[PDB]
Amino acid sequence: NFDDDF
Amino acid sequence: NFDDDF
Amino acid sequence: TKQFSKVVEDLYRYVNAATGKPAPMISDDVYNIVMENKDKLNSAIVYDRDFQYSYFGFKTLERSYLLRINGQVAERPQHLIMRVALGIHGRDIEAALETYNLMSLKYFTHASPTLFNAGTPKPQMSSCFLVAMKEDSIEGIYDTLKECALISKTAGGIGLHIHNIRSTGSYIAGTNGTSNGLIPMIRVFNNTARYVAFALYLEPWHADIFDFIDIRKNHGKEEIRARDLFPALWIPDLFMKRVEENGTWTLFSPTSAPGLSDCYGDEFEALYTRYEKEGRGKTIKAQKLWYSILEAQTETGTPFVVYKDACNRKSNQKNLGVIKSSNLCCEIVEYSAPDETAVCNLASVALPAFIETSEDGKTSTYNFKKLHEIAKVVTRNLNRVIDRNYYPVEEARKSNMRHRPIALGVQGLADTFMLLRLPFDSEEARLLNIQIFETIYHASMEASCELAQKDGPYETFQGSPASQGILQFDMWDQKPYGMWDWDTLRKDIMKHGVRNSLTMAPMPTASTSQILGYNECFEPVTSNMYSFQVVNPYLLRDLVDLGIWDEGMKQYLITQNGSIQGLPNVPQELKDLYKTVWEISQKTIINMAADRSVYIDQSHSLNLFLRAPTMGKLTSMHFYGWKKGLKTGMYYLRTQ
Amino acid sequence: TKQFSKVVEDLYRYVNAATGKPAPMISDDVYNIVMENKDKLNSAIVYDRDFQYSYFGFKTLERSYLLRINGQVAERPQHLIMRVALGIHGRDIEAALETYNLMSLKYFTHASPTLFNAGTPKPQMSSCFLVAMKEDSIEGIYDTLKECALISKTAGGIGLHIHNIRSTGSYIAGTNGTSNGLIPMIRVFNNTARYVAFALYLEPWHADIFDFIDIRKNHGKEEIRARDLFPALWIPDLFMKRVEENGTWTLFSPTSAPGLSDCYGDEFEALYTRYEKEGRGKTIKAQKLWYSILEAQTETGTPFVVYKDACNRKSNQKNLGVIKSSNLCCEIVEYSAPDETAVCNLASVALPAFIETSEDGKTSTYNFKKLHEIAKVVTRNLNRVIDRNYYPVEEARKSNMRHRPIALGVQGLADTFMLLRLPFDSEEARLLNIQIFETIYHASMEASCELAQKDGPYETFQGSPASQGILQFDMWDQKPYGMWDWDTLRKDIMKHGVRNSLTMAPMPTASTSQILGYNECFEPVTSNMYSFQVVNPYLLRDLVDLGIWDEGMKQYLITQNGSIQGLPNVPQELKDLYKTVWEISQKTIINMAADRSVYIDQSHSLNLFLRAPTMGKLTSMHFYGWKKGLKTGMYYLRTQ
Repeated sequence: NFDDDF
Repeated sequence: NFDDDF
Repeated sequence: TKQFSKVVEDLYRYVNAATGKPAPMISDDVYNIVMENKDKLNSAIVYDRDFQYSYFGFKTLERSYLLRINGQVAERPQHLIMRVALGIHGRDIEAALETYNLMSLKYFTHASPTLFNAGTPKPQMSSCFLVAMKEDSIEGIYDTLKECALISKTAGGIGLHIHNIRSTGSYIAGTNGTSNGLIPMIRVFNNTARYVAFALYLEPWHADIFDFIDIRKNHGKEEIRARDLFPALWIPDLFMKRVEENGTWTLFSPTSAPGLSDCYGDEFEALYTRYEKEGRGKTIKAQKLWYSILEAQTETGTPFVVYKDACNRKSNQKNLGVIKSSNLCCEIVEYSAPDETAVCNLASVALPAFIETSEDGKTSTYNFKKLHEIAKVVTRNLNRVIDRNYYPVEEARKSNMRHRPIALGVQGLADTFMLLRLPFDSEEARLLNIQIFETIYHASMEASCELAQKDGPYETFQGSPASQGILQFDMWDQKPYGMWDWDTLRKDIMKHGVRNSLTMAPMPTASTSQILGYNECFEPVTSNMYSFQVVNPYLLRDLVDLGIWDEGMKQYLITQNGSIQGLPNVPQELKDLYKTVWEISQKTIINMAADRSVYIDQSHSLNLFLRAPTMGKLTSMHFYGWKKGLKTGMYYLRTQ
Repeated sequence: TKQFSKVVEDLYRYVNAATGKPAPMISDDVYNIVMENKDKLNSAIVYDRDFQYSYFGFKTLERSYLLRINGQVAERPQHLIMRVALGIHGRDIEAALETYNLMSLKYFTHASPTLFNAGTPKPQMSSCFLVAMKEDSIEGIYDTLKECALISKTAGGIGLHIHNIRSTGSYIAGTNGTSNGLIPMIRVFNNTARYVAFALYLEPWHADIFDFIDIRKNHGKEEIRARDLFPALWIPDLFMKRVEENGTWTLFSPTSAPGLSDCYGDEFEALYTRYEKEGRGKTIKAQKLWYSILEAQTETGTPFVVYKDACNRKSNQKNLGVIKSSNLCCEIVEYSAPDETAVCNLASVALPAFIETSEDGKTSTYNFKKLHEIAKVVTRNLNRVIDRNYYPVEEARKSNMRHRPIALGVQGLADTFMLLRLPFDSEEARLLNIQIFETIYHASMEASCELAQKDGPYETFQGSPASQGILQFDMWDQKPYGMWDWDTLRKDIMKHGVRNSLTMAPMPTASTSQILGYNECFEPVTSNMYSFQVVNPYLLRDLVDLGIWDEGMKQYLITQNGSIQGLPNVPQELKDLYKTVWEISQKTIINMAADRSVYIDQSHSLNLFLRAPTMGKLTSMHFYGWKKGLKTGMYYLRTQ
């Protein structure tokens, strides 16, 4: 679920 | 090779 | 529900609940017939005849043959029988009534697929198919594969011949790539089998032969195997000669050596020989292949052995062209081609039903008149089946309509011998074998001739051995035994024809001899104990009659294989009468097979049993069969 | 032998010695042309241009592209090029002469199969095929399988969609048997692949989906796997929504829920929704499937993700019907049906060839005029290829002749950026990306319009987005960047048509970018060290220029992945310019992909790279792509 650090 | 006792 | 027409209503009206689709389990055709004749049909059934099957015989019907509705059994056994009678006979109510009675009375039965499907909407009543590989090309190979898939969809065995597929390393147009051969293509048919049994037919001069005979080996080095396929060798005489002369044998790829599988006997030997001299293949010692065969058979019971030249030289279908294979059980020998897939239409006569204990005490006779009679009935049935069958692929339809081959067989040979107190190796057994098969062949030929008078000869009659008055035993250069009048038969045949190109091919009987309570077809008993656990009922009756059925038996018998030799307290006559197949010389087996074969149109499934198997004993056993002129030298080898 | 016509004589006259078959390696057609023009053809070749390939670049030609005679190399590289020029251009000598020069000068190349087969007798110049499964039936399934086998015979990838095949347990007419599903049928295609790569396309509402996404799993419980097949998901928007709303998702069998794969967007959502309400399938939590996807991608890099609605809503082929899959590399989005197998006609422009260092010292520019120019040439080539191609199956012929889709691409994006000293994440790179793709799209469309004037529009033009003057970026609701004059183009298009239904689909470049010495298409560098062992030549040049190319580098670099960040002695500008793809935010990657996509007719192979992969980071990465409107959300996931 949604970790925007990519 | 050829044993006739069967 | 306890009434045939009501049972038919139910099966007919059935709806698959889990889906809302109407799923009729009777055809329209047979539905209407039952309806238009409900009274006659309903009151003909004798329900008393249900307790004529053994415990484990009746439970084979229930387990798998009687139609079911919601996992619950919808058919009584007589309904099954009556269903089959109708499915076979259609509007011919008198014929159906006759078939019903004789089956219910256990005179004969029909193959499993007939039992399953007769009367139902896509009635695939035929027991197996022999397929030609259509062409040595991706198109050809995938067209065949499709066809097997379509066939293997309504179950029933397949016998596939692949002599024409090129071998590993063979050249391919427009590419640097070399061919990978048979094994990887076998692998494709394996996977198709598993996705939807298979026998594969190969001539032993094929360059992939060493790998092909090892198809069923246990030490499987992953990629080079392929299981629940059965390899069968289509052996030409030349091979057997090279092996016995200890000479050479050449492997070819069919593209470097074309035509080999399209001639037999001397034409094949010249063509083959000319190919050897021209340096087209790779020569090895005949016996290196021989030894690998024997090695494979000793461990896996395969490949089977069916003699190509015997088959072709003595086939009433020889006007068709060359026959390239047998079937999965090694009994059918029928022509096949890219556009003709041969079909096996099978039924078996119950041999023991014809024993009669007459005006006296202990005299038994054999009613050969009733035998002849019933085999006429079954011949008529198998004709109807041809016409009323559902053909899963067009090729099958073409083959059956064109040559109309029929395949009669037997069951309860061993039982007959025993009930008549005849050792399997007695001279009396030898004589009964001959007469039984003489009368079946004579009957089916007579009945088939009658049909030719009504409906005409099969399309392909003119030009055939039969048309020239050459019958099967003639092609064996033998006089018939002479119980029946063959002159008159042959004279009528030459005049009117026969409806069926072929008629006899005693097969494996498996579950259809189980239901009726009899032994595997024409082999003897493998044991006097099957498994639960029940003893050969004839042996049983005799041990009671002597009081010795004390526990020093039921126990002994099981921990002895079910053998009675060297029991201390049993008369020698019983010993001689209840030999296990392991205790009968395979030499007698083969002799009796050779005797009956002059009356077999097609071939028969000749299982072979060896006790202390050596490579030498096997070799003598193959050559013995070979020189006896057998078409099928061996179905499975059971050993140990 | 050191002369083109002599080399042609040889390849043409070649005979397979081991067999005695004449094995011409040039077509008649191209033979005659070379002969009728030997002088012009022979003296046009500049053999100086052979030492313009790197060591390992030239050795990729030799290893596998240059035609050979007896395992010995028959073609010099220019012969190859000249051969291809002719194979493409036939009697058009001026055209061929132009193609020769530009390829030899490394402006563009053609896909591998073109390089292999152009000029030769069965010239299969096309890079891949997209196949429709013909029907949910044994006939249908075996007809398709045959077709793949025929296709997979002249190599080239296959993209197969199987949304219409029923799932495990589904009902089958005339039998008690229940269906076994996709997995066992996949298994059949696996075995056919191995016998003669495959991508399989499935919509995630298919009931066999959990097993299907696990096709490439390592813990293989024998029978339920199937390898060198690649699973690809054909994802509708509804799926992504349910996943982000944490709602439900229903699995159907296409027989209980027909039509799903024959509509997209709102029509699909209504049909789907109506099927949920009607209780036709089995509801689960959207995220149970989502989690299984991510799990499968983390371990195996698959299934790929291609967004169905993005693809269909923004395709100039939407007048054809609904598009059911992409291709093996996720770049082609073209219509396919039982009787139309879509074909990929591929070539790539060499981006770095257009850099120019002008009247000065350190100024570089980008020649967008020459770019436009060359892309017009490659557009013309790919048209010829359509006409002159050998079609392995009729379906492919029908598809290509009818809609004429073309597939232009690129290579040396990363190189271009670096030579122009632009970090992959610079605003200048962002701008060059856009302009490069604007000019390629504009060029191919212009050239394709010219062709429509000469030869007419493709049969299927009337009724298409292009025919209504709706071009690709319009379907993205964006204004073009405006380097080229789109009004005039669009006005001409509406007047005359274009010859090609589609034109752009930047693909994987593998061995054709290797030969030319450039980096994988449009991804950045994976390392500054490939492997032997050689360092990124631009990074190399800069480390020499600073003297620091001391051994505290060649060694360091290899035991650091080929990364330069946190080297102690290297300027920050070099750091920024030579980031590894592991060091570029996948966020920039996706943005640049979204930028260029409004100029891509079809799609592009968007590989994705994650460093410390969590299920959450992947999820953000899929949704980010998804909301950016990408057709291809992910080709492979490379990880760790």
